[PDB]
Amino acid sequence: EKSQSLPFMNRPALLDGSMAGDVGFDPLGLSNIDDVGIDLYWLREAEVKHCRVAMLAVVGILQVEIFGPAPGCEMATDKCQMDAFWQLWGAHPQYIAFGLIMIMMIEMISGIATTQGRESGERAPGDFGLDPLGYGKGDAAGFARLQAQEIANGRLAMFAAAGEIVQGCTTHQGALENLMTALRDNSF
Amino acid sequence: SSAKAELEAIAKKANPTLGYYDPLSLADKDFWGKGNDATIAFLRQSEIKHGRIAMFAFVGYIVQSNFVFPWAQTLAGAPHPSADLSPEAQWDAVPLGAKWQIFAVISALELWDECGGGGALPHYTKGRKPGQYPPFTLFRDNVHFVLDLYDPFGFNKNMSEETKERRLVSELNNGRLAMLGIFGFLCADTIPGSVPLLKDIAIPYSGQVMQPFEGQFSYF
Amino acid sequence: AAKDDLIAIAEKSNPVLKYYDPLQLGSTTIWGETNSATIGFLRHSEIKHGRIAMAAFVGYIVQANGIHFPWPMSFDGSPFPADAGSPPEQWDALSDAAKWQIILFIGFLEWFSEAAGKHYMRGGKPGAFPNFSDSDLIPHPVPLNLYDPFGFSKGKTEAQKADGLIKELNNGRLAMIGIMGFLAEQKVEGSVPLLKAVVPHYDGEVMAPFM
Amino acid sequence: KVDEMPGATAPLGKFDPLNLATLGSESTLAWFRAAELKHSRVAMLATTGYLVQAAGIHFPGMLSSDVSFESLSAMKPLDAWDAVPEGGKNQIYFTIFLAEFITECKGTHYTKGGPLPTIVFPPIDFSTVNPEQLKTRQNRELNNGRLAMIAIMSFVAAANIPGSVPALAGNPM
Amino acid sequence: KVDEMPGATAPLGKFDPLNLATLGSESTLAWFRAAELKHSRVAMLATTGYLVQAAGIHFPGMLSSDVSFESLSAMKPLDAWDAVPEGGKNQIYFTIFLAEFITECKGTHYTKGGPLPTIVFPPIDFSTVNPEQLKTRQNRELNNGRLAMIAIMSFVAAANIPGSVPALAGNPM
Ligand code: CLA
Ligand code: CLA
Ligand SMILES: CC(=O)O[C@H]1CC(C)(C)C(=C=C/C(C)=C/C=C/C(C)=C/C=C/C=C(C)/C=C/C=C(\C)C(=O)C[C@@]23O[C@]2(C)C[C@@H](O)CC3(C)C)[C@](C)(O)C1
Ligand SMILES: CC1=C(C#C/C(C)=C/C=C/C(C)=C/C=C/C=C(C)/C=C/C=C(C)/C=C/[C@@]23O[C@]2(C)C[C@@H](O)CC3(C)C)C(C)(C)C[C@H](O)C1
Ligand SMILES: CCCCCCCCCCCCO[C@@H]1O[C@H](CO)[C@@H](O[C@H]2O[C@H](CO)[C@@H](O)[C@H](O)[C@H]2O)[C@H](O)[C@H]1O
Repeated sequence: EKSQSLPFMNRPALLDGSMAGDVGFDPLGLSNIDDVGIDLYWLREAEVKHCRVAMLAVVGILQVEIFGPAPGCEMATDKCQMDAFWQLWGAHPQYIAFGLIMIMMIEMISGIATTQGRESGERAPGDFGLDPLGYGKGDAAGFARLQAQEIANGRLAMFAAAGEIVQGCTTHQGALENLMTALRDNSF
Repeated sequence: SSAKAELEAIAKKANPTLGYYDPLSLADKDFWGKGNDATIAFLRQSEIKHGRIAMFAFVGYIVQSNFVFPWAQTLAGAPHPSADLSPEAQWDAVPLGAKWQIFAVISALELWDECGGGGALPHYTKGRKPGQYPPFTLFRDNVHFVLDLYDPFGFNKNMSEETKERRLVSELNNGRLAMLGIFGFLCADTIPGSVPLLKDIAIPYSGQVMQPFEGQFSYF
Repeated sequence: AAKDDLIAIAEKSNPVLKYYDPLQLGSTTIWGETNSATIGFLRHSEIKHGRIAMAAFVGYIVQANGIHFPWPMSFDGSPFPADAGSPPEQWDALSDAAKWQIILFIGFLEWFSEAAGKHYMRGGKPGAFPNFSDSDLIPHPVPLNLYDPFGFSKGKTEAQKADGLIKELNNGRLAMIGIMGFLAEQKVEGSVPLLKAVVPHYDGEVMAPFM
Repeated sequence: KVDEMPGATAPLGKFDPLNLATLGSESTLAWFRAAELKHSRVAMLATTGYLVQAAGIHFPGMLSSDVSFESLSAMKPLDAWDAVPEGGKNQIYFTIFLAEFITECKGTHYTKGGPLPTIVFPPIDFSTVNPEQLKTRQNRELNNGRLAMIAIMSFVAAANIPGSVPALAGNPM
Repeated sequence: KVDEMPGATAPLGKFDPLNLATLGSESTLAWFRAAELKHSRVAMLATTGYLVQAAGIHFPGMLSSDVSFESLSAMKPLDAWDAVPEGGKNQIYFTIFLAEFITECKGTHYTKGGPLPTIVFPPIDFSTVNPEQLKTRQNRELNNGRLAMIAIMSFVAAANIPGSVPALAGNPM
């Protein structure tokens, strides 16, 4: 009857309790929309993709700052987020637009699958069937934990990824550089 | 009030004229929240302990004023304490490590009353009379022979329960004399002119008569 | 029942002072094991603490007199450092290959006591060392065991066994105090007032193996 | 109640001409009762603390670091109050400030029928003392305080107005 | 029942004049309970952590790479806070930050009737001891903290306002 996360208000009607991470947090009623080609199925497919991109982006920033670039790249610089990106583009832009076309082929097909996956309810939101390791032929209670840990880490990574981009473009220093700077100023 | 009536009976047998002297009646209740029985037999054992030390300090005071030992105190040098001089300051002339062995001996020897001697005789509230003593007979049949405290060769075996009570009260009233006996010696030897007929004072004072260590071990 | 047993054995070491536990550590469950498994830990500890101090007492005397082994230990030729002439400094001045292998030796001996037999937290009795020949987790059989290799104690009856452990407990308790008492004289002058001067001072932090 | 009250002795009995015990409630009379109980104990210690401090009893040694017990050789006992230093005067009040708390923080406050103010240091166990002979003592405690409340006012008036008290003005104070 | 519990000792009993234990629900009183339990343990470590090193106890060696334990020879113990470096002052908080979690993440919180904050790193089992003797210890634990909460406020007020505390102002700090 009442939202677990907003206990002063009613729980939204379509937030059944079945998806991982569902604590009934939707105060504005966005799960209710069924117009302009988007709904709870499209919003969940959006969220899981935002999760995944942001989880990779945090490790990708921390990788080439702690350990530097991959072998075959040079002229390392202050921040690894923007300063290296325009630098590599100017250095050798072939591998970076190789990927942009390869992502483009993957996205056009995953977008067809999302529209085909809602018309016939046999594609789980987020599910591309990628389980080469077999986590999921195991315990259903243990696999339901893996579903919630993907969402919980992915939600936290969205703030961290959007964090490291914006304070990279603001301070023009590295992300671990910004953490040690903030440690110095609020030394307390 | 059985414990009260035991205190009243022995106070009549000590002085039937004056009877029951209670100018503070603190022998009918609790100090530590432990019992009227726990209070009286603690005070009975107390006054018993105060007079036993007192008598042992009157005899010890006279002999140290009188002839005292020759032949050496310690290993190196061996100056014996003074012969005529005040016993109260003969205590201060005792060396350092001599004293610490005395107090360590007094700590463990007196402790044997408290446990009752490995049990077999309870603590001073019940069972034992106040001032009794578990006769060493846990330590003596396991390691060696230390004889016994207050009965080295014991000829004190066979007495009537009526005849012990005359000697039970010889412990109190002599010690009640021996508590105020010492104070007359011990007020005389620090301040001039308070004692009636005792002008045999050693001519300076003693120096903090509540000090085990006046020399070389002082607190800050 | 692992509690009546601890009371009864401390009773047989002392008529008076039967079961002594002011901090009430004899009631814990350690990590989370059953109380009975734990009391075995507290016992097996106290024995093992009492066994080394008994061994370090006799060791401390032999280090001091000069009954050092008369040869050099290393292949290159430097002798045993009794030159420093004092038992903590004698353990200071060793090599980068002797101080290890003594700990590494004992580290096999400590370890072998868990495996190769019934563990003390699962019954058994504390301080009971299992024989090398009875277990299979060793490639080659050594000739003699660790405790009593010549087999004297098997002729002694059971009443001289439990009475023998209690004589080891109290002597183990006395020797822990003797080693500590030798430590305090080393680092604090006049820490105990019996030994006026037999120890050199040496502020050397002996609780550290590798300086 | 007015009757069966300690403090009513033989030569006057119930001494209340202006009817002050009737003036409030029962809780009012209990306040005046332990007032006079406390007024007594302060005046008994101040009257006795005036007679000595005037004959030269003189604690040996030093009161504080430089203001040692020369306060008795010359100054009157009404004086030697500013001679006591501030840190010495302070701990006196604060031991009193603590002692007024246990007095107030009992299980039942005395105007609600609870017990009178008892000793803070060393309580032991108290007036389990034969309540017939207890009533005789609380008459003895209050009457000595009644006399001491008058006497400490005599000692002040002699120190301010010379000749205000006949057989007491010829006394060096 | 406020009188029958750890913290209600002899000289005051139930000490609540302004009725704060009644002010909320039973969950409210359990919050204040373990507040005073935690306020005690911080103040007991800060009062003691002040006396010692005001006397020169002095860890041998180096605190950090160049800011070694010269913080005791001269600066007051209220100081040597900014002298401790930031990475040293950081680990302290984070060991605390971690210790505040197990305190909160127990099977039953304490305001729901669960156990009070237990030792975070060495968890010796403490379940076994005689609960009669246990009640005497939790009175000892809180009363020493009550005294230490006052004492650490004395130590701050002496370091800010000289002469704010009589027999304590003549102390080099
Ligand atoms: C540590 C000493 C000490 C302290 C701090 C107190 C404190 C207090 N007493 Mg007190 N008292 C003491 C000793 C002490 N007493 C002794 C030994 C007795 C005899 C049993 C009493 C009998 C007593 C009565 C009858 C009354 C108080 C009262 C009070 C309170 C207010 C009066 C005041 O300011 O006294 C503070 C100052 C005192 C100066 C003087 C006494 C200090 C003595 C001389 C210390 C030396 C005694 C020593 C401990 C004994 C030696 C043996 C030792 C090794 C154990 C206060 C809380 C009053 C009250 O209502 O509540 C307590 C009250 O009416 N006291
Ligand atoms: C002046 C203060 C003072 C007071 C009032 C006491 C009072 C007591 N001491 Mg004690 N003692 C003191 C100072 C004092 N001592 C000092 C300064 C020392 C030297 C450090 C000792 C050393 C000492 C020893 C070595 C022993 C005592 C014992 C006793 C007790 C005799 C009665 C008894 O056994 O009750 C029973 C005990 C109590 C009520 C307190 C302990 C309660 C235990 C923890 C649990 C209760 C179990 C059960 C209900 C009662 C005990 C049964 C018994 C078979 C174990 C009694 C409580 C004996 C004792 O307590 O026997 C067990 C004992 O063996 N004392
Ligand atoms: C020409 C040529 O090459 O020859 C040269 C070669 C070389 C190498 C130079 C030589 C040498 C020098 C050598 C070999 C030096 C060897 C030194 C050696 C062998 C030193 C042992 C220490 C043992 C210790 C400390 C044991 C402690 C034992 C301890 C602390 C215990 O209490 C064990 C205990 O276990 C019990 C009893 C029961 C258990 O419940 C509990 C534990 C585990 C705690 C020679 C001899 O010169 C010859
Ligand atoms: C046709 C079709 C479909 C479709 C479709 C459509 C319209 C697909 C189109 C998708 C589209 C248009 C996807 C854009 C992505 C842009 C990205 C990721 C930009 C990243 C940019 C990033 C991460 C940062 C960029 C920077 O600029 C920043 C912020 C700072 C600058 O200094 C420079 C840089 C570069 C650093 C459906 C919907 C599936 C339905 C049907 O089924 C089939
Ligand atoms: C520093 C600024 C100076 C301002 C100081 C002002 C003093 C504060 C006023 C003290 C009152 C607080 O004390 C608190 O009062 C509230 C409401 O009256 C009481 O409220 C509680 O008990 C009362 C009974 O009186 C119930 O009716 C009520 O249901 C319950 O919540 C609490 O039992 C009491 O703990």
